[PDB]
Amino acid sequence: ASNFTQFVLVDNGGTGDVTVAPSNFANGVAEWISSNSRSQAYKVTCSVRQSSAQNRKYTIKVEVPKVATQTVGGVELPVAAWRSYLNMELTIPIFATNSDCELIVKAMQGLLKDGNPIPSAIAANSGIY
Amino acid sequence: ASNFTQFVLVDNGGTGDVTVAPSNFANGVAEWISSNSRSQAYKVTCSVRQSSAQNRKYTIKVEVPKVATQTVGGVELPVAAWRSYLNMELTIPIFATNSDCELIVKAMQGLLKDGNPIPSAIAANSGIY
Amino acid sequence: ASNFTQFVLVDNGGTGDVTVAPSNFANGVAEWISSNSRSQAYKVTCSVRQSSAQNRKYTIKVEVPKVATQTVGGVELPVAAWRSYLNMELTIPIFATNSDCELIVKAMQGLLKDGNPIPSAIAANSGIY
Amino acid sequence: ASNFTQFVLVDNGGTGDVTVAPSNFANGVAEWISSNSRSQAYKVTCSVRQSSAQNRKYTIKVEVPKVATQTVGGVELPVAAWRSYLNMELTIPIFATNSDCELIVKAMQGLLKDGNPIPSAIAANSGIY
Amino acid sequence: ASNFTQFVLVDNGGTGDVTVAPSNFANGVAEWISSNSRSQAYKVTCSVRQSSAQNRKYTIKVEVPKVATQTVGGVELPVAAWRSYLNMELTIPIFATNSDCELIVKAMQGLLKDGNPIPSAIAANSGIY
Amino acid sequence: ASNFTQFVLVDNGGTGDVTVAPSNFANGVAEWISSNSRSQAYKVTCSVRQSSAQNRKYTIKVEVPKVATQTVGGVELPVAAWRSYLNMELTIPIFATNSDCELIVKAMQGLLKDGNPIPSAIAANSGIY
RNA sequence: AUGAGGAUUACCCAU
RNA sequence: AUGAGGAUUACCCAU
RNA sequence: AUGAGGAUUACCCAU
RNA sequence: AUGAGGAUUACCCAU
Repeated sequence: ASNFTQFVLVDNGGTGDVTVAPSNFANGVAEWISSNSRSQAYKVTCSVRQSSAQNRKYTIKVEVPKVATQTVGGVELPVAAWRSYLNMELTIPIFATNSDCELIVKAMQGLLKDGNPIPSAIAANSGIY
Repeated sequence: ASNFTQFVLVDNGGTGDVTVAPSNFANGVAEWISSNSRSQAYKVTCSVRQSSAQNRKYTIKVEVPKVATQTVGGVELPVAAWRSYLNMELTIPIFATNSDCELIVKAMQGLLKDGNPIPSAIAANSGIY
Repeated sequence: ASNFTQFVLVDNGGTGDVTVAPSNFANGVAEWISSNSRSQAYKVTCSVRQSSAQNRKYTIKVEVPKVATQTVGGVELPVAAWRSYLNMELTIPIFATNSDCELIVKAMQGLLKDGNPIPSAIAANSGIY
Repeated sequence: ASNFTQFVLVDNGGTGDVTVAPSNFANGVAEWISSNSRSQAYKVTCSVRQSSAQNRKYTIKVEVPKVATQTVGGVELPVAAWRSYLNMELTIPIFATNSDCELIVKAMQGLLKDGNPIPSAIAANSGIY
Repeated sequence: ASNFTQFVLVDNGGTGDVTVAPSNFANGVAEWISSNSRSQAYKVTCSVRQSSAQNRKYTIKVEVPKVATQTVGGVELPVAAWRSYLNMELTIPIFATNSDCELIVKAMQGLLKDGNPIPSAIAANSGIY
Repeated sequence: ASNFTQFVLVDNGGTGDVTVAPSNFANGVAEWISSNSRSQAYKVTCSVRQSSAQNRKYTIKVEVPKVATQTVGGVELPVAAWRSYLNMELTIPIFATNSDCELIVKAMQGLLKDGNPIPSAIAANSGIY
């Protein structure tokens, strides 16, 4: 066992899938990056700290790039037109059992399931109404 | 007893379970992540330290993704809308024996057991009433 | 009722029990140690005193060795990695009768009884949840 | 009963065993030393105090010497090339029953058992990985 | 998945091989050390970091000891008569793809291959001629 | 007899192999450069010198270019989009015999062997984890 | 009271 | 440039 | 002489 | 510690 393994970030049904792999663990921050130049890579980081005497806090971040080729000084460089950033913070009391935590995971999964309000809004450049 | 191993975080009874596996150990801070992009993964980190002369403190952090209307592998912004954060901090006096600690763990499991108030509130998007 | 005597600290049901026996009485501070080097022994000390005009206070300290991967009689450094420390301080008002005190002892036994939260937490390297 | 008795600190299977014996109890500090010149002896000390109103703290220390013969001013003296020090502090709430304490002892014993992670690392001049 | 593992630093067939094992990863600096006396051990450290806006930089260090015994006052200690210090810094622009990096590694391996100028000059206390 | 000769820096089988050839040896600094445009060439320099009374020190440098064509005003020139810079210093006491040096070289070759931590971390835009 | 602070005449140190 | 000048990280020194 | 200091006409910087 | 605060070298900002 070791949960620090590679995984499929973007699932495009076996073709053009974006898989992310472990790349660094310096300073207690777990990092995963897609197989690209550091300038065009997808990035995922995770860290856990004992925020309070009775809380533990997970800090998760994802970076989705819009890859492009830019000409600088007459030369072509692999670059990122822009990046989308996801920053999530999860605070869990120390009294939460494993089953209480499994509940939290399922909630986050249900939150983003296809067809549900939120992902439907995001995917359509809309708000909730 | 090497305890840094893979384990079931969200138990949906064999089918659709969420397994979290070791992914980083930088700075004695153990990390576990699910097989997802880091922006949509379930993340768990844990570390222990002597907070003061009389106490030891465990800091546990968990991150859970919102799943409803989630687009697997997609770029979902703002991050704060798609993630839940749990920060647990457990303070244990240096006088606590293994038995004392086992009792402390039971208190945590009981706090989160199915049907008890706290988890029933969280799950129903409610408070106490 | 001379109570300074040998007694079973860790009960593993007759076989593999850890007995602790009187080893020092300097300064009215009773001490008990297991039959080990002092760096790997189970140690227990107890003393009572009038903390203030209205209270009496018992100070109980226990030391427990980390046993997993322990080398009997070997030199294990750093000390702080191989030992657990328990500091108990019990304050009892001078008005407490023997009955009141018996009740206080039951509260302590109940707090640590098998299956209750606190010991269940400690034993599972967890907090409350 | 009196737990202040001699015991085998280093077990080398009946031959070359390092047994330690009671040597002092001044100032509430129980001391044991191996049968050597005070300059080359193994030393073990234990003391218990009521650290807080509700905690008891055991302070245990072991000293493992590397014996050598040094020539000073043209004369040979029994000496110690260097010493390894183990300092452990154990804090136990006053609410811990005897069985809760037996749990603590077993934990420390399991922690150092041959073959387990920690003693395996120490014995090999390595870290955990 | 982890690359912070044990590995062979010096390959002498399969007998006399020098192996370094992880020992510590504090402050983003990974450290490996060979077994036995830390005083006579081989050391290797590695760290990575964003030096500037477009460059990541690796700092790798190796220490080769000259194993010897020091005798002073008739007291002998295992020591290193002296040490050889290899210190290298590698800068890589964030535009480097994995292919580009693989090339950079082959350049380093080729630079030190048996028979080539640099490695054979060093192996003979010589310079270029 | 001479070691200031041509050699293979990058080994790609036998086709696409990068070869550097001597170019200049002024001021005790030996320099090798690959053929074609100096602008897109691989560079290697090496020098040795008595740093202190007991230490000799080698300073080796390698430059890996990213071959590209720059177009400005419709005028294209062969250039390097950027360069990777390897800079290493090796210190060796004057007490090192040829055997000691050979060991130091094997340590360097082992440090970069395929499959080992450092070389595989670099080859993947990653760090240690 | 806390330190994955240092040492070794049950001792210094920081907060 | 010279020294039957001195030393030893291809270096000081006198004229 | 040291830097997990920065770069890239064997070069700058801090101590 | 809190922000339906801002960004993107695990970083600034207000309270």
